[PDB]
Amino acid sequence: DYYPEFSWKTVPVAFHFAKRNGLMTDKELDFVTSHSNFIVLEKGHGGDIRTEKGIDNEAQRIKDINPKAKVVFYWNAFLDYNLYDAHKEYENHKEWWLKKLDGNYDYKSAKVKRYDLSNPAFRKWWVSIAKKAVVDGHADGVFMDAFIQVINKGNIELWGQKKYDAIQQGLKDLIAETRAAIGEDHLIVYNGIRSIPNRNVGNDFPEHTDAVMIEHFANFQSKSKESMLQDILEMEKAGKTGKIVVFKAWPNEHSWIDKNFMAKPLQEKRKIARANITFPLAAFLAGAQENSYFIYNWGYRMDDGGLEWYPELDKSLGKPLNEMKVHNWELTRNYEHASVWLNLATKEAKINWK
Repeated sequence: DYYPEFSWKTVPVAFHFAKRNGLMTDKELDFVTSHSNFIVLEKGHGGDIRTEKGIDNEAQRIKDINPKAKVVFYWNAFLDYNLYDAHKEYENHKEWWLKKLDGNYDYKSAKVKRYDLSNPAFRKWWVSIAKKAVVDGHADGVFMDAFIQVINKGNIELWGQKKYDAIQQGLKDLIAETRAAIGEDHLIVYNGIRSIPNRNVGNDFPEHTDAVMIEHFANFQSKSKESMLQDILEMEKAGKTGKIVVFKAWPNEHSWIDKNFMAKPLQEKRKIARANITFPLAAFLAGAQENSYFIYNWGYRMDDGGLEWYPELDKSLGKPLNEMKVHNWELTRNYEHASVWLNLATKEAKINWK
């Protein structure tokens, strides 16, 4: 089967995390495989064996428990992280490194270079890494991250228009070349839906991709009611084209960068998360389509609330009965066993479980 087995029986959920200190325990695998068929493993998963072996070994372990699970290999399309065996290879190929207008190498940060996507020799190497993980490995697909950072028009000042345009085209080529490499049986997830006032990014790379991520629902620069509505409409729109949608939600704008939140004891972080799931969950359910997935936590480490559970995610949901309705800032949706209502302007919400 191509897509992960989807069901409306309960709220469809996915996982997106990395266990940075090692591979998952039998118990952690039981929890994850018992709750979802769709797992994206992040950079750094598996500990000091580095990401390729970490994700490959975890893919085996996941599908040993649940042969229907789809395990996706994270591979940033723009940033060179020292978390992969591949990093050592990239360091050995200065000839590819992205240079800025001023002749200096383009760094996002001191330890994270940015790729020159307009260099086909680099792209061939980049694809080979994803190809090895997916075709000659246990991953079922690749998660291509950082599209939003590639298209950022601030890059024009650093690269010039000509190089910027070539890099935007190089991104599309990277996707096409990735699809040609992994074939038609494997998945490509990409991170691109981002609703920011006057700078919205939608499902703008649909041709060769299967899943689109909504990373910042009701958080970061996407907190306005305009951006929240756009995010929900983009999930509905993308799901209607047949895409998988990953709806990444957050507990009342708290995250791993919110140190006031991260400083609280776990029992308190868990009381906050439990108390604030209704609004993002109702938003998800308002526009959710087939193959839409809900992720609710405060980070991308496994321990960032990734393995927390909530009673709302055990309740019977059933198939949608109508399309999402929009009455100004109020959104509603009906399911066989649930009626959804929320107000984007007041951030209040109500799920009536039947």
